[PDB]
Amino acid sequence: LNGKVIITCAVTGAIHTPSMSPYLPVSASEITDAAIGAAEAGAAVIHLHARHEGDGSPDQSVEAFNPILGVIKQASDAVLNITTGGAPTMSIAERIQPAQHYRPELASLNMGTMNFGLFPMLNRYESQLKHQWERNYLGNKDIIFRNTFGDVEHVMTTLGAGGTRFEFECYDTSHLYNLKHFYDRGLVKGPLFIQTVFGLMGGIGAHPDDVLHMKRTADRLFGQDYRWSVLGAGRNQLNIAAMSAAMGGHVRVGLEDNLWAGKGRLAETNAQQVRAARQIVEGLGLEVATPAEARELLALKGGDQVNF
Amino acid sequence: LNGKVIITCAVTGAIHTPSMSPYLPVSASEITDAAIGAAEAGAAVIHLHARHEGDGSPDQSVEAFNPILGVIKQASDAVLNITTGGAPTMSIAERIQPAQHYRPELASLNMGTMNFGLFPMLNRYESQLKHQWERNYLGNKDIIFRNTFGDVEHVMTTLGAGGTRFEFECYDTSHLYNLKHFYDRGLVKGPLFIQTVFGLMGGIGAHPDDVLHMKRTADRLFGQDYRWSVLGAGRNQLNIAAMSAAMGGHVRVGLEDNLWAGKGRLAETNAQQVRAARQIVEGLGLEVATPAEARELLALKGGDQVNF
Amino acid sequence: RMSLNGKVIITCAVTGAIHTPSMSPYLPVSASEITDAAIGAAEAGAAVIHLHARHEGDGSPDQSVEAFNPILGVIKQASDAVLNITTGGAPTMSIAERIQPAQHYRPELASLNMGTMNFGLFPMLNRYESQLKHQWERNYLGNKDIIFRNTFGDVEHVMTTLGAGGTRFEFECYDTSHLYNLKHFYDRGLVKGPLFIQTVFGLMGGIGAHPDDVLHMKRTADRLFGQDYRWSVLGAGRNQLNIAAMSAAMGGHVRVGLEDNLWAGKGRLAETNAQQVRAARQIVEGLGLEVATPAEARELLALKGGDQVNF
Amino acid sequence: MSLNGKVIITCAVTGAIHTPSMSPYLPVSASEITDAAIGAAEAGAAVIHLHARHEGDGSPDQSVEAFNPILGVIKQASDAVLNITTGGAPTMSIAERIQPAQHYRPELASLNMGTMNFGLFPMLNRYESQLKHQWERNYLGNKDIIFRNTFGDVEHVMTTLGAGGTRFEFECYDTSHLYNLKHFYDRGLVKGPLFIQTVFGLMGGIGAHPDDVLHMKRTADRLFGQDYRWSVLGAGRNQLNIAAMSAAMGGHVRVGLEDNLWAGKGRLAETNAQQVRAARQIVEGLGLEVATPAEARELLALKGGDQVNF
Ligand SMILES: CC(C)(COP(=O)(O)OP(=O)(O)OC[C@H]1O[C@@H](n2cnc3c(N)ncnc32)[C@H](O)[C@@H]1OP(=O)(O)O)[C@@H](O)C(=O)NCCC(=O)NCCS
Ligand SMILES: CC(C)(COP(=O)(O)OP(=O)(O)OC[C@H]1O[C@@H](n2cnc3c(N)ncnc32)[C@H](O)[C@@H]1OP(=O)(O)O)[C@@H](O)C(=O)NCCC(=O)NCCS
Ligand SMILES: [Zn+2]
Ligand SMILES: [Zn+2]
Ligand SMILES: [Zn+2]
Ligand SMILES: [Zn+2]
Repeated sequence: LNGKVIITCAVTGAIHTPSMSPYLPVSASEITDAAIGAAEAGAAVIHLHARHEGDGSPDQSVEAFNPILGVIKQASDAVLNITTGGAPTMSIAERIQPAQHYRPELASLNMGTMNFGLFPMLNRYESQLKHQWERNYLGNKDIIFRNTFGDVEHVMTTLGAGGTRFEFECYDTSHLYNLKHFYDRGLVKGPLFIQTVFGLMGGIGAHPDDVLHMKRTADRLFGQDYRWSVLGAGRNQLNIAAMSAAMGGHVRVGLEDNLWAGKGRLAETNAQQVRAARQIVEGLGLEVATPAEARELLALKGGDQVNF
Repeated sequence: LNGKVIITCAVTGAIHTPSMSPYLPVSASEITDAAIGAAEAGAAVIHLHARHEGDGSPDQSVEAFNPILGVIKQASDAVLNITTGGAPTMSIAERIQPAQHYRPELASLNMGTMNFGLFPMLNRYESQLKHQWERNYLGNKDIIFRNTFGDVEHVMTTLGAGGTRFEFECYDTSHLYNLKHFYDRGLVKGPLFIQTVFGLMGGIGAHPDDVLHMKRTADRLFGQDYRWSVLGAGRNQLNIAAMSAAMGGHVRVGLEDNLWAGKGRLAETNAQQVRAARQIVEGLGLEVATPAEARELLALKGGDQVNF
Repeated sequence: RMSLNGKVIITCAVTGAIHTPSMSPYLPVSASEITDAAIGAAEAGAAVIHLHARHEGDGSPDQSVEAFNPILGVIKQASDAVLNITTGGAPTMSIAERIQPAQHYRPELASLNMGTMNFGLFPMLNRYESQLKHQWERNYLGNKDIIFRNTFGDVEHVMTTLGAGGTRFEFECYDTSHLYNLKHFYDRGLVKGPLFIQTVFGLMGGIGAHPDDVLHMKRTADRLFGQDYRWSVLGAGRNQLNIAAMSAAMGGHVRVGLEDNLWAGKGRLAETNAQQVRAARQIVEGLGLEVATPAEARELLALKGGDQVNF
Repeated sequence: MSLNGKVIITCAVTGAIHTPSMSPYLPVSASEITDAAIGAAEAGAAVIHLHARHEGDGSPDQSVEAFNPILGVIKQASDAVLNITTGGAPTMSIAERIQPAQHYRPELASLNMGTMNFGLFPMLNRYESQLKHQWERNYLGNKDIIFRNTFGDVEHVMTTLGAGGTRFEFECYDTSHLYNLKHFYDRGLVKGPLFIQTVFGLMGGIGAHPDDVLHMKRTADRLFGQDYRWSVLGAGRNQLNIAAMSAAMGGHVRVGLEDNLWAGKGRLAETNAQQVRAARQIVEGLGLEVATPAEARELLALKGGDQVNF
């Protein structure tokens, strides 16, 4: 398993909105097409949100995932990673239900309460927004992404009972320290899949110093008992992916995180970003991990042990 | 102004509770004695909270500061820094009122929403808590210390109109990036008094790498247009103060931040921690800044241009 | 500006002086093997070729002026790549021997090593000692007392002597002190910006190849030189592509070549220098960046031009 | 646990880099050096780092005989650990440099971990006009000083001096010296706990920026883990800033006129003890305590002050 790089592809998310790009997957069949194409391009893990087909807004209901999860599983042995973040305005009670019902191999777990600033995107996109909800959502200066110590404890206990393991989303140093508290108490066992998230307004930035700081903090707190993945938001996506691959870590791409393929060019598919990451990985002389290798690296329960 | 180190003394705060130490100042006269003693020991800035005299709980009313501010000002020319943090469970609308009414030279300004974990303190102190409010407060696993982007913009505009400048409390990298957003928009003007806070549960830790990361980030984001202060929580108080003093920064001590004088000994006065910091500063060949020197370094309006 | 944003210079160091012929049949030795290696690497995308020469009989380092005569003109006739002539030679050599090729040929670019250091080749004994066919290889790799001499007076001498010929330098910095040494000379005005600073990772006697080492060298160069430098990196051995990727992702330039790394991948020796250039180019293009042309490298590095050399 | 919070102060009383014309307070004669050492120990320095000088012209003297009126005198007056240089002056050969530590078998000797340039000529801008001695001008003006410490040299010193029970203070002037030490440590030529001194601010070595300090510390942490004790040396005006960083980070500190001639703004340091007192004030201001010689011997695993050949 040495020299295997796990590519996670986050195909749609809840931060970008449909008016920002006609390539953002919205319908259930657009999301499954995107996931299947990304897995076939080399993504061992697919990170999934759902959306209302009517207006494209985030949909975190249990039923929203039924036409998504089984469809991808019939076509691909990729590891399906179900969000517990949903949209950052949502409550824990709403957010936990899909992963709780579907008992996936992986679920995201956001490790601290934070501001979430989407209003930067309002300068670029205000003129082309076709839905009022996009204007209100992106303009909201009071978004709080809630993940208290009690909330995280509750998600760890509830979802852990179903065999689900977590992608721990850490947006700044404090989230690694928060994770260390739960690790020391034994509420999660290794190996920890720790994803350091760079470049979001409200989180740490995407400077090389930020990347090395999160890596050296994770090394110190968890030593050998974790696997490192990175998420570089927006135009930082491939720079930070290349840093991680070169440093022994794993890589997240996807239109959830970055709508662009180059300067003034939108990415047309999730698979396209997977191919770019795979080109970097193979250029390093490394190899992209298969789903089976990702399951071994992350000690996952298996694609035949889920509730879909 | 070269080689002057500003010592801020935070005399009581809202995180420690009275059952933890008989030396924690509770009454107005205890708080004013503490402030005057700290300033005479060499603290140029006194950072102030108030408490209910009955049960010692945090009191962020305008009236609670009335027997405090004028008494200190009559005895000392120290810069009085009024909290806008209050207790981390409080709303912005409650927290803003003292600084809004009294128009101080300096007020704290917390730069991001974050978890605040006090339940660790339950390990050492649970057996000696005298008040039920202390059990409920310390045991609360769902504390959200709220400071959204809209919140912070509101405090900046409202208090800046009274001539108040801020001590920007930055508990992790994202808070420096948050501050950069407002600085770039012109909502606060330099020199920025940036206090990097280490070792709180919910914030960055107190490792030397954590200190350098915050310093390097502030240097890159703000260049020469800021003044750096550190707060090392608990047992980290003097180590981190010494790092800052040796690196051209400023220092915060006080029983708000650390109840201890050494292993197994409570600090009896705020002044005693000021004296320890002053011993480090003078050992380095530096000098402790006077209040007038702090006002020049921080571009403050003056101790007699306040509403008390 | 626009024409140079996102352009990554690939330097290819085709043979060097550290690896020895017994270590790989693909190490270029003869003048024509070296020119073939340089031309193929340039055609694969290397804008700069970094050059040493070797004795054709035993493959040992040859830093005579004559050794470069069948090399430089041949490559220039076939490629417009910038030719970077070593002033390092082998680390056992004196300044008086090392300076003569660049002094004579007046290249656009010459390496300039920025500090005296131990140079340990004995890490190569474990893998290679038994297969060494030449006694000179055994004596060289086993030498525990190699001093790679680059005193303050030496570096000043080389700066003055080669600078008079219009040659600009690739400043080879093997640890923090070499950046500080360069800052001393920059402050005295003995070299002018933009400084082409190459930070070298993983050599025994130099800094290692840990990611922290890379960031430390980058941060130090940023603080000392601000905007007035161009950053390149070199990772020894299996660190070569990892460190090239870090630099490309951070706004720097990259060096590959069999002078630095004999491998193409896991369990696979590199058959050509071009192969390593293609791997670096795949990383650069995967990032959405582009490989710089020789003309772009000349502009980025403020070089005198391929028509202004003595060959 | 009883050694928790103890900070070793080493005092380097004269060295070989500063020269007599730079300061009348730089110790030169044997009795000036012993007075300086005893005063520094009494101020709280648990280790004294020693060089000797020719009494006639003040130039570095690394002969065995030069230490004869020094080592026994200090030992009679103080139980401080005596650390004998094997660096001498940076122009000297290994064979000259090794002889005092080989003969006297000290508890501690310096061990410089890599070959490097040594730039003294910046000191000419400040001090050129007051230089009395021809040797001072030609030494400080020499742009070609190579402080030689090859891999072969270091191996030879480790083997020879280790046979006398001497343990080393590994002087690391840049990252590569830590990596060089890691090579010998992995080969078993030195055993822990390694006493690793990171030297900041010399021309030819790493600078004295806070980034340099944390970089050297995080490198030593990664390469040696728990099996080392950290000391710092900040050259010149960085002396107390870098000492304070180390004390606040769990390390130990070196002061002395070997490293810094100054006390403050335009004020020469009058004694070594004065710099020990400043370091001690920082240590005690942190709530830590200065280590005694016995505590330094335990922290550094030294053979004892009665196990030396003087
Ligand atoms: C560093 C050095 C000692 C390494 O020599 P080496 O032993 O041949 O090479 P490395 O150990 O670094 O890498 C080869 C190993 O990594 C593997 N490897 C190489 N490239 C790889 C890749 N892209 N992906 C995965 N593995 C790779 C090989 O399979 C081999 O594995 P093995 O050790 O299990 O057999 C030597 O190459 C060197 O000194 N280079 C610098 C020379 C120099 O100084 N040049 C001048 C600079 S100024
Ligand atoms: C580093 C070195 C070049 C400094 O030389 P220096 O000029 O005598 O000393 P510095 O410049 O560092 O400090 C003196 C200057 O800073 C000021 N200064 C020094 N200490 C100060 C202090 N504690 N507070 C305030 N100012 C101070 C002085 O007033 C003077 O200012 P000025 O330049 O405006 O006149 C030289 O002392 C040296 O090399 N020391 C190390 C020697 C050595 O190698 N030892 C063995 C190492 S293994
Ligand atoms: Zn998501
Ligand atoms: Zn407060
Ligand atoms: Zn070369
Ligand atoms: Zn010495």
